[PDB]
Amino acid sequence: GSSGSSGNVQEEVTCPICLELLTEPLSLDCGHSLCRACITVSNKEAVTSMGGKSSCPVCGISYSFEHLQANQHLANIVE
Ligand SMILES: [Zn+2]
Ligand SMILES: [Zn+2]
Repeated sequence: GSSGSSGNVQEEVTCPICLELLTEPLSLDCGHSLCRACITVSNKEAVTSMGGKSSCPVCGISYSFEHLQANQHLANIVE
């Protein structure tokens, strides 16, 4: 019937990789939410070559799952 009401929200909480709905993603270091599957990797066939760290397919920024819980008190100024 009417348009414009109950429809004013702009949020980017959708896995840009698989292009699906997010139920409980994991905010990366750079600031991106992805699925638990798209991130975690089971099938590892990296033999001839080394390396094995979930990268950021959204933009591409080497991050880690430790820096988040590395510092709690001593925080650096950003602004
Ligand atoms: Zn996904
Ligand atoms: Zn990112």
